[PDB]
Amino acid sequence: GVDIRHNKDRKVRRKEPKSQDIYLRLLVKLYRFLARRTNSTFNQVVLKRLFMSRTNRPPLSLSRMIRKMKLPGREGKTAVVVGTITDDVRVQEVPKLKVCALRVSSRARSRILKAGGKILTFDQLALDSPKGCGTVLLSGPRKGREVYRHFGKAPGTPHSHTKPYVRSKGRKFERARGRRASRGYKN
Amino acid sequence: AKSKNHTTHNQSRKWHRNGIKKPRSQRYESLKGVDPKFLRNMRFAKKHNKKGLKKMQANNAKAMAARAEAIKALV
Amino acid sequence: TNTKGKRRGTRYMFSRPFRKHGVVPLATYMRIYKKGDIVDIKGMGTVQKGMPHKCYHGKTGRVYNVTQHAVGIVVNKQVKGKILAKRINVRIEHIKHSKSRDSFLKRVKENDQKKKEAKEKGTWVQLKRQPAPPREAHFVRTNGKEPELLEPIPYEFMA
Amino acid sequence: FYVPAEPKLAFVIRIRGINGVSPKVRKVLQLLRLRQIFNGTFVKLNKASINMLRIVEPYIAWGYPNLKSVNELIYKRGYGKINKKRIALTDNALIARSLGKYGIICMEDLIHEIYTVGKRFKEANNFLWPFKLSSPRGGMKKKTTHFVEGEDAGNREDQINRLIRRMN
Amino acid sequence: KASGTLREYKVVGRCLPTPKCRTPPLYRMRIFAPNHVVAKSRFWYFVSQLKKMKKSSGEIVYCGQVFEKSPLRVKNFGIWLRYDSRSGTHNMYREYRDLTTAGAVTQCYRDMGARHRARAHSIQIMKVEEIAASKCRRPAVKQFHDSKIKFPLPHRVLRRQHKPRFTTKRPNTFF
RNA sequence: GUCUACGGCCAUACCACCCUGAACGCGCCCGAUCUCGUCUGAUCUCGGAAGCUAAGCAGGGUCGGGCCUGGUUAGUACUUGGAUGGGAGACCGCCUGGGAAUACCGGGUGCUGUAGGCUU
RNA sequence: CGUUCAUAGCGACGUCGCUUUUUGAUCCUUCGAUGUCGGCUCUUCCUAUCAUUGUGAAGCAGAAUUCACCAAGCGUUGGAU
RNA sequence: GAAACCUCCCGUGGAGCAGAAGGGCAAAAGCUCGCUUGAUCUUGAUUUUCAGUACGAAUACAGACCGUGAAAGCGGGGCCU
RNA sequence: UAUCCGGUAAAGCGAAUGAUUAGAGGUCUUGGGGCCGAAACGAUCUCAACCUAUUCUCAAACUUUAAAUGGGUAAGAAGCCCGGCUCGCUGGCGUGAGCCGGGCGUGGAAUGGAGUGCCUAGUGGGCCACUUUUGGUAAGCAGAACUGGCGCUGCGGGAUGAACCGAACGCCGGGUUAAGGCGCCCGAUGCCGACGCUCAUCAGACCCCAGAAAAGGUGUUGGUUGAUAUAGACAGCAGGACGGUGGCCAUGGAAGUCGGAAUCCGCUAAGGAGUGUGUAACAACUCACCUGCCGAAUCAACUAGCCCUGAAAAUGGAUGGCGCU
RNA sequence: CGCAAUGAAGGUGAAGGCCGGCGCGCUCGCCGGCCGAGGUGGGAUCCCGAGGCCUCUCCAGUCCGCCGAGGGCGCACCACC
Ligand SMILES: [Mg+2]
Ligand SMILES: [Mg+2]
Ligand SMILES: [Mg+2]
Ligand SMILES: [Mg+2]
Ligand SMILES: [Mg+2]
Ligand SMILES: [Mg+2]
Ligand SMILES: [Mg+2]
Ligand SMILES: [Mg+2]
Ligand SMILES: [Mg+2]
Ligand SMILES: [Mg+2]
Ligand SMILES: [Mg+2]
Ligand SMILES: [Mg+2]
Ligand SMILES: [Mg+2]
Ligand SMILES: [Mg+2]
Ligand SMILES: [Mg+2]
Ligand SMILES: [Mg+2]
Ligand SMILES: [Mg+2]
Ligand SMILES: [Mg+2]
Ligand SMILES: [Mg+2]
Repeated sequence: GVDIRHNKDRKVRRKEPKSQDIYLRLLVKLYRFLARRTNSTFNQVVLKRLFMSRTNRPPLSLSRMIRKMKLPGREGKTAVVVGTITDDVRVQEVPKLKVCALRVSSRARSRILKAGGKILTFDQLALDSPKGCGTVLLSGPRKGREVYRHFGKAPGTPHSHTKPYVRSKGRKFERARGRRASRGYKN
Repeated sequence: AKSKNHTTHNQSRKWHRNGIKKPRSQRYESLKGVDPKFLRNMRFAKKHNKKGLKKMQANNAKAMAARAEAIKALV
Repeated sequence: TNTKGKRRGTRYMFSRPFRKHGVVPLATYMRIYKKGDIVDIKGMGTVQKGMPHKCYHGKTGRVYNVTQHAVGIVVNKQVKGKILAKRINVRIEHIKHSKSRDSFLKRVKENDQKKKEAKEKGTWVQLKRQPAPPREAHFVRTNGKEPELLEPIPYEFMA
Repeated sequence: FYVPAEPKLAFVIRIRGINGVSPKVRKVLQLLRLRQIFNGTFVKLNKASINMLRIVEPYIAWGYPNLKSVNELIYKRGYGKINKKRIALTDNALIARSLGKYGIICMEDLIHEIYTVGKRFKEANNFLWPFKLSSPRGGMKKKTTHFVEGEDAGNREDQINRLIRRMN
Repeated sequence: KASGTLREYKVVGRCLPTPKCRTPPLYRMRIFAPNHVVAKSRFWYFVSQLKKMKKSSGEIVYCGQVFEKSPLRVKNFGIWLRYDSRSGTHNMYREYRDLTTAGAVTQCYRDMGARHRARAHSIQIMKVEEIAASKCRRPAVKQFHDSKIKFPLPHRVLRRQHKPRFTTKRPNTFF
């Protein structure tokens, strides 16, 4: 008899993508290979991200991709995003970029290409740079989802600012006993 | 039909399954609950740090030049 | 079921020791705590304004705030399964500087002395501590006189 | 009189099982890597270490190993910890690969680091996977009582070597 | 303590030196035990009682087995005890007749178990002294002090009862 | 050597009685016009400077009490961990480490910071 | 106490036990039910022996007797309320 | 007169401090005077019960307007529970 | 390794609080009762409370002391050390805080990959053991602490068994163990095992556990302490047991003898102002000191081992059984 | 439904910086230019890279790597301002 807890012996990370789609799965076959045979950890990070959920690979807006490449020095590079590239209607002038993405929305595609931008697929990125050399690996804001505003220290727990799940906002949906001082108390 | 009234029997065990973790220390803790009169004044001090910038930058350049003269004298 | 009262069971804790009642002698008040001073809390009966709760007596923690005549002081209090770092506003009279940290600072100062010197020399010196090692080989001279014999003594009933 | 040095190093065998064992003991027993019954480890002695053995006394038999004991344990049951896989020290290419950054490049070097308790003891001793020894041939005296008082537990100093031979 | 057959051990030790007491006095004992390991322990037990001195506070200097200097002489040993009864603690003076001190103390430990159901850990041996023909107070010893000693081995009951487990011959016990 | 003013730690500094105190201080001391306050110039407040160390104060003394600190008490009482140890129980012994408290007997009996005197 | 005599028979103040034919404690079992008092009838066991056999004791002269031992073989009844 | 009032001495609190008890308290936290309304107006922070929600109770501040004191200060109820 | 916290065990009561024994000392106070006093701190006692040293014995809701086990912190890069700026705070000047800019690396042992977020079921009757512990005569009773069990869990041992001891299970071969054993049931002593103890007309025979105490016993075995005796004892039989003396108190009779204060001398070889028997009371009898014989050890009081008495239940019966000396 | 909140409501409704000038730069008011979602610490990852390390010789010497001390841009995310 041995004393170990077998409690957290199984690591819960993903191995493959849970999706069954065939084009992504080909990318996975390609980046598994590169991951293992190259020294590049870029390939490993990319590989890891191909297995993740929709939630877990959030969309990267065009404006966010602009400003991250506006940063000093990462000039004449390629931005990479395992998610999708979306438009920003609240940005106007779009520099000529180099981009990798699993998806780019039709607007975002036009705007970039009109600028003299190049768009790449991930099979194309590999041939272009199999060890991820000269890349900017970005990500969309993970904690964008409105979901997260309900997460945390519960509402009605002093110093929480945590959206309650409520049928409809309005004068008479919550905001009585436990928010006003006038009505019982407040947190 | 009287019960058991209270105990703490299996509780230490229960607590230590998942550790009894020490409270996660960060650097840069908040200034929540600090004497208001202080906080006003450090806020104002922070407000005007950009005033007295041009002086400060020059002073560091003069320091950097003095360091470069010292390292040249050493070598 | 016991009473939840604040001062329950502090008959002995908050009670000035034997022949140390009366005026809180003045050093106590007139010594300075900054931010981040390590400070051990020890409630006192004479001063009842700003007393800590019986749970924080004995406990050490760091100063975070300093008001006119008190000191905010983060201390860790365990609660069944979870340790809660929490911030309490003790009046000075219930608080000393904890020396626990100073012996450390003494050692780091001594290290900085022993790092500056022994750099130009070249001989590197033991900066880390080391636990008490087994007590080495050595001779014991039974100088002239032989060993003293110890017979165990015969029992007898005294009372 | 010549009072020789108090010993540096001691072998520590876990001599009772893994049921109904106090939490303070249990923790120390898994700070000596003595998880299974009849696992053993070398252990350098000092005020800290010795007292940890004091807190687990009726759970272990231990004492001061011979030279031969260190050889027999290392050669017959010498297993590296090599990428967290218990692997038998079949060649020095294994020892070197791991401990060669300390000047330890062979089984022999290892034995000298363990036995003299060198600078690099911690790293050579941790490299060794804890020694899975068999049951004590010829049996024990009494599991539950101390050596001094007839049993097997506790410090038996010189006599840990007899036990080693009947288990290794 | 337990047993087997004991060995006299000499164990000398000292409360280890300090600033205040630079060269402390050595204390020696006669500690009968199956092995040095428990000898040293037994040394510490006796010293703790007598002197303010513990295993932490001291160092054993010289533990060493002590050999009977006249093994092949038959001797008479006086041995003074200090046992624990179920009731109060006692003193005795036992006498044994043996070739050795060790043998004579071993002999004692067995007797005490027999005659008083006294277990090792209860018994304190204080002095063991070899003794003349005279100064022997116990008649169980005294009967063997005689030049022309003469006795038979009368009803010589057999062993080897299972060499022939079965046999024709009823045995013999006269010799 | 020592004092005064403001002190820190608060009896090794307290209490009792006894002796001795140069100089400068500190006092007691002599007054109530004014300030101030009392039933009362006792205290308090104020203006003094003839006396005196009697007292306070200091320094010392006592096979002094007290306090402070060692020994002893004692590896005793207690105690962490151990056993298919004992014992009808009550309790006890061992192993493993930790370890006190009176009575009794010694020694000690304020140290010192800042500012200013005096012994020129 | 027993004239006298602690102990033939007793036995205060104290103390140590056994017993489960008293009553309590307790609530483990049974609430998809174990028929709830007494008497009648019948068998068997126990002994902590009333009698009967064999015996030790006496404050046993005899008679009557209580005290104790072996001992449960055999008995231990008829009625009024 | 054992007890009225006055006076001298000793007095570590053996009294008193609304109430239970515990703590605390002596040129006070007691008693006696003088002046008073901090038991007033207003944000948050924190403690205690705690789930670390409420209530009550409390702690440190901060901003007003006052009180009192030569002043330093103390005071937003009751020495603390 | 440093450093704080503590008021439980113990200890203490010639330290506080409360309890409490005894005598010394004290007209402290004063008394109430006396005896000798008219009365008198006069003399003599006394008991009350108080006090001066001592003294006996105590405390969950007392304590001057004060453990063990125990709870905080700390043991470095978020750290040190320089340079300069910001402030409506603080202020003789200075603080203190916040900012920039440089300069310096393992800072006790042992071990281990860490962090972090979402959904979330069952559960919310518990029980058992060590130790601590409250109520109760106690309980296989009721109630807490601490750890570990059982519940959820098989396996070896404990005959049998929730929970004891050992040990924790994928399916199998070889080896070795634990706790337990080894007459036969039943794997192993079919050892030329070692040394003792003990005979029971109720023997005894292994944690939890299934059963006995006080008190006894020249039963036997050990101790401890004291004797004794050649100035030849010790028992075993044989010879005397007196006088001063109806001693004194007690008369109801105690000249040794219901009881009690006494309690010595003579003769002495030596006999107690008497161990008992018994007497109304004597008497009479009986119980040292010494010899005669015999011929070496003798005898007392404790103590602890086994054994025995103490020891009584109902179907016939259980060291598990058979049995065992 | 989402892309805007917050207030009981009448309603209001997410930009800041810098520079130069003009009003007294008054840490306030008005006029021209430039940048345009702030900063600290940690951050997978990219980027630069002294310097090795050899090549069958003594040096020259572009090409290719391997490592890389040191230094940078810093996603997401977290904590703080
Ligand atoms: Mg599992
Ligand atoms: Mg319940
Ligand atoms: Mg055990
Ligand atoms: Mg006057
Ligand atoms: Mg004077
Ligand atoms: Mg004088
Ligand atoms: Mg003195
Ligand atoms: Mg009578
Ligand atoms: Mg019943
Ligand atoms: Mg039926
Ligand atoms: Mg009978
Ligand atoms: Mg008041
Ligand atoms: Mg205010
Ligand atoms: Mg308590
Ligand atoms: Mg106690
Ligand atoms: Mg339920
Ligand atoms: Mg129940
Ligand atoms: Mg269940
Ligand atoms: Mg177990």
